[PDB]
Amino acid sequence: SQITGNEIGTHDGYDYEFWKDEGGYGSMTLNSGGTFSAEWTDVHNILFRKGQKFDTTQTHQQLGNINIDYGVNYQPNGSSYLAVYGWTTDPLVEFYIVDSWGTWRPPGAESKGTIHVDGGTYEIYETTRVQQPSIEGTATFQQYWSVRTDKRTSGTISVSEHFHAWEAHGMPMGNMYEVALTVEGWQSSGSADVYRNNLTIGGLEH
Repeated sequence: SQITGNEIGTHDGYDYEFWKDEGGYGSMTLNSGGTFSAEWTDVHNILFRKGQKFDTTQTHQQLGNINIDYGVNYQPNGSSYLAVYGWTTDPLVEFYIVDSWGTWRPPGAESKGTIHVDGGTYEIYETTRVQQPSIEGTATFQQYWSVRTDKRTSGTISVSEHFHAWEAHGMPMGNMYEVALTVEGWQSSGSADVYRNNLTIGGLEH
């Protein structure tokens, strides 16, 4: 139990964040590179993540091919997501590429289509967030989703391929603000040991 309250910073080359709203408790331990362990108990909403933040001057095409090689001993007890999460600006977009989840597969919307990638099948969704918190304050923005049809807890997530498919399905993306492997908990308890999380751009460390 190293971090037990809202905190944002950098650790061993990765931008990390612990975030929760009121209720229950959570613990995050930062390990080498993109790795970390997380534990949560009776929370309303909690997010643990490690990844990379950007200056917001480049589209994902300008950055290059973004990949995350990961592995998580994922043990949620209730609702939870294992996903690559992040944001773009201009337009402001919050996004999730979900590989596993707890008791509920997100996001409750009508699928806009599929994406075959990294040996799996993902369904694409888009939802609107009205006057909700964001990296730019209270705002109304779109939330994009790629959600695997079956659960997976290791492998490579070809992030750029999801981004290209969202744009091809008419869901535009702004300049990149953040991309990070994330474990989210909702009205639940759980544990997740992210023992591998290697984020590369064009094959190189950011």
